[PDB]
Amino acid sequence: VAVSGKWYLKAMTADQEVPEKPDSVTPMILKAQKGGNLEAKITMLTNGQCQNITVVLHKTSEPGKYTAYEGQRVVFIQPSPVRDHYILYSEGELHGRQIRMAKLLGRDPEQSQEALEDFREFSRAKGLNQEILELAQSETCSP
Amino acid sequence: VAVSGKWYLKAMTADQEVPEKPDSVTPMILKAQKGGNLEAKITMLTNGQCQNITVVLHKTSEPGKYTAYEGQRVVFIQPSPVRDHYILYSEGELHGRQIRMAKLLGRDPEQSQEALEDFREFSRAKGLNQEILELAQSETCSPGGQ
Amino acid sequence: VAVSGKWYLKAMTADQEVPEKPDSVTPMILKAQKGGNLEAKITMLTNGQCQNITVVLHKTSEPGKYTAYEGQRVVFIQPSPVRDHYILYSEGELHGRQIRMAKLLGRDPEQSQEALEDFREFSRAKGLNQEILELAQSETCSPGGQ
Repeated sequence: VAVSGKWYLKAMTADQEVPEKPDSVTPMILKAQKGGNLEAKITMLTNGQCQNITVVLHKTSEPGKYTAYEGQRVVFIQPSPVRDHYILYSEGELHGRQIRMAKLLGRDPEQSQEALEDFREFSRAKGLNQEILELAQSETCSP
Repeated sequence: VAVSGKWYLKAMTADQEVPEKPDSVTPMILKAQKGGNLEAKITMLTNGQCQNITVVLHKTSEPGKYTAYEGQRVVFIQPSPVRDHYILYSEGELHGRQIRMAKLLGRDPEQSQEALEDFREFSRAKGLNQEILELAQSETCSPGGQ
Repeated sequence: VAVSGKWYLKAMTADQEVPEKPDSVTPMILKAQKGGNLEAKITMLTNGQCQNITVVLHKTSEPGKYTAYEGQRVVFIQPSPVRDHYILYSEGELHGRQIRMAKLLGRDPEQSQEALEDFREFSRAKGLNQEILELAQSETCSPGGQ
């Protein structure tokens, strides 16, 4: 598993308004599990509160394709042309609503203009035309 | 050395009041060199601008004892009782002035109450009896408009 | 000519403490003149005041070597190994003092870590071991109370 380890969630976009937008994010850890599954852990600062999220990504028979939220969501993990970056694209149900999302992951926290421009091209091609939000980063989350 | 690698500068105090009042700091990198020397690199955000500092720490014959600034300053690298923390203590010339400083380093950015309480005792004992500054942390420093 | 046009002064270092350190800078314009000379125009914000500088760089017979400040300074202009960046290194008199400086120029205002790391190697090799200041960028400069 190459996608294993420490990642920075640097940018996100979607097909719908996301009012669930964080104020800061901790690094994302993807832990490789039995049977090719991935456990994603991240902490988000939303409304003064540090919310710790854990999402298990269930491996399918298609490489790079995962399910989550008990099948209500399909997540595609694709490499960026730009080094040290990966793109998540997801479809299906989140919090009752049905939303398509893209997330830009990087090994490094440093902003990459090149990775962002590529993330824009990818996203707008998939018909995600909302704003691209580049997320504030913090190694820890403080109320 | 054990001290090699990535550190968070989590707290600092001094004998004077330092004009170096950062708004955030990047991690401190101590890079091992030929002959047991250390290159200390850190970046500080001050008023929209990034101060990229590099200090070569010249190994002496005394473990934990280093010089810097052409012998004009002495730096003691001392382990904390508390796990994954170190204390830097320094005496001599910095930017022309005489100043003594203590800095608390940790492998993790999470503040440790135990490490901080010990760093307070260390500081008060050494006559670095000003306020202890806990620094804002950022993995990067970017100037305004860059 | 290669150096002509719009630059961002992104980083600066020196061999002496520069107390006259800028808080913000406008872009540097290098205009090519008759006979291979260069007119450098920049505005710097220093303690609420705008320094509108025009420096004529007088071409010599040595490629990349210029004099300026009515002969009080010699300026070496080299490309950076890193793309879309240039390095100025200068020796001589500034504000009634002897001081050696390096300046990192870029076509883009966005930080390049590669250009900065290279600028450090270049500077430390010329014995400029002070902090590398990465400058805040502004299209305009306005004095306090204007």
